Amino acid sequence: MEKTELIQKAKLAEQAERYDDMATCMKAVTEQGAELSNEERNLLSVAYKNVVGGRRSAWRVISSIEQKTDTSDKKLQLIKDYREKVESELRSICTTVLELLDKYLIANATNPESKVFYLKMKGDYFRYLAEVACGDDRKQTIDNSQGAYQEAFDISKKEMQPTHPIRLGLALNFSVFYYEILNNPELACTLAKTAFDEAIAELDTLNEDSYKDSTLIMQLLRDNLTLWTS
Amino acid sequence: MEKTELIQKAKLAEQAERYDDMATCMKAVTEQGAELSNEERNLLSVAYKNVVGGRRSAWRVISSIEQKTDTDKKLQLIKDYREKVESELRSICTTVLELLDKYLIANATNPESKVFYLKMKGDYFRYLAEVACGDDRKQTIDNSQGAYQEAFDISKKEMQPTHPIRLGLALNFSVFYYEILNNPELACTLAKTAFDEAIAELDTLNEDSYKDSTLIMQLLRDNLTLWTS
Repeated sequence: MEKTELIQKAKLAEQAERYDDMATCMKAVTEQGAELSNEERNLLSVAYKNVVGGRRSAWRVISSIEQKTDTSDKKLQLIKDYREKVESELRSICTTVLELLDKYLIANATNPESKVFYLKMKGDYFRYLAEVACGDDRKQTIDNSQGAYQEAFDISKKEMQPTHPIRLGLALNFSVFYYEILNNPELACTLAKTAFDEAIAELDTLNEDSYKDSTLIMQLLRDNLTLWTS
Repeated sequence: MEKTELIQKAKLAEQAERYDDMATCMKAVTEQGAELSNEERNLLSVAYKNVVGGRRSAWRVISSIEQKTDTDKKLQLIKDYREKVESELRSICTTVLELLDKYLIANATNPESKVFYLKMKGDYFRYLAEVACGDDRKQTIDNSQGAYQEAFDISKKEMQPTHPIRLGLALNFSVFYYEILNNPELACTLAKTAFDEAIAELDTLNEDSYKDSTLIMQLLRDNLTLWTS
């Protein structure tokens, strides 16, 4: 299908909350080779965040039901196998997105604004794999996640205003990576707090068009600061 | 797998809110041929209710965008997406109706089981009626009404007015009259009569169905106020 209709179908599937179709539409747009605008980038990220989000919540539920009430019995082996099924779907979604980023998006990225956004997604979906991995490849997925975050973080400080929602969003997920994956809560708080204060100090760079997108992510940073401090 | 592991897995999928996995497990339990207990029967209902609900809500959004947003090819893509959701909607209802008329209703012995399963049959024929059209529509509407009427006659004779299965049937039967038959007066009397008959015998209500009967009677009141104003 033409790109224009694929975008029309993607926004249609987002209204109907059929996110699997929305991801398939944005995966089809990406694989055609044309660069993605800011709207199309957000459609792709929102589509796959919902797809992998349903698997992450299900994995959390099953893992908690596994450990709690984990008195060893034949009922436990079925819980483990059902967890592995969700892990397999979760790994398949993360593998698909990372192949899109490495083959099409990050490769054909033009402006540094697109490069920061795509490198943030790469750090996001390696982070999701790190939540579900063990042993050697967990150490590898963590380094893959941190490497993409760090390069995006260094480019955003050089090329983006601190109030830019992509730089703010990257700092939000980079701090979550420190708190949940690295188990370094103090560094996670400083990373989120530094971005929040630098954005507050440049609040005048926002305007009637950009105020809402930035201040909501700044509120998300503050919500994690309160949570990780309480 | 045996039924024991299927019920266990179906409750895991329910906790994980993976209702497609939950529906296949209860479908596997049903097609083993044995009569479902009250717990398993409600697991089957909750599973397919969520499976069909996602397509029913998605169908409503696509249909409204098609209505309020009418310009060419931009409109054809919308309807082609609507019929795709319609195909899934029809596939789900057909599976539920075949489970009913091959196993569930087949092994239905007591009135409570018949009223429960005949209500499901009317519900999923109604979900088809919301989407069907033409000569295929009149038969689905009749099949829906035919299932509701038999369950309505059995429940009125064999069930207490405060029983949640009898009250839930009257809730959906009245909804059938309002939204499918376009008859609000009969829909109101349907819901009002079942509500008043439940008020008149509140001392017959045991505390077990307190939670269900109180909610369903509130649901009857919500439709009554909405349909009168």
